[PDB]
Amino acid sequence: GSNKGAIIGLM
Repeated sequence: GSNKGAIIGLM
């Protein structure tokens, strides 16, 4: 989806 797994870069 919204690259949530990447959102970690700025949760």
